[PDB]
Amino acid sequence: VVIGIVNNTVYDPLQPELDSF
Amino acid sequence: VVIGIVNNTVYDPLQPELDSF
Ligand SMILES: *[C@@H]1O[C@H](CO)[C@@H](O[C@@H]2O[C@H](CO)[C@@H](O)[C@H](O)[C@H]2NC(C)=O)[C@H](O)[C@H]1NC(C)=O
Ligand SMILES: *[C@@H]1O[C@H](CO)[C@@H](O[C@@H]2O[C@H](CO)[C@@H](O)[C@H](O)[C@H]2NC(C)=O)[C@H](O)[C@H]1NC(C)=O
Ligand SMILES: *[C@@H]1O[C@H](CO)[C@@H](O)[C@H](O)[C@H]1NC(C)=O
Ligand SMILES: *[C@@H]1O[C@H](CO)[C@@H](O)[C@H](O)[C@H]1NC(C)=O
Repeated sequence: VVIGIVNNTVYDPLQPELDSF
Repeated sequence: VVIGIVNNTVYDPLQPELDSF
């Protein structure tokens, strides 16, 4: 729906702390 | 860089939710 939206990664800070746990 | 900064612990709430799993 958003006119002009762009693709980028969004960093989830939880994911690596689960990955290291 | 901060004039007058003080040392204290900062509680991360996710760390114990991992540690208690
Ligand atoms: C942003 O990402 C989406 C998803 O990868 C891209 O959408 C695809 O575009 C191609 C054509 O270039 C289509 O054949 C695919 O079917 C599309 N995927 C989906 C899920 O619809 C989109 O093109 C990307 N935007 C830019 C500017 O690169
Ligand atoms: C806040 O903590 C830092 C350490 O994290 C203290 O810095 C040390 O200070 C001593 C002298 O008191 C130096 O010999 C060390 O080299 C310092 N450590 C580092 C890593 O630079 C700092 O003094 C503390 N602040 C207060 C007001 O106690
Ligand atoms: C800016 O203009 C281009 C065409 O010149 C258009 O394809 C694009 O969607 C527009 N971007 C935004 C953010 O409106
Ligand atoms: C207040 O003054 C003391 C010295 O009297 C100094 O060490 C400290 O950095 C100062 N704190 C601030 C917030 O300016």
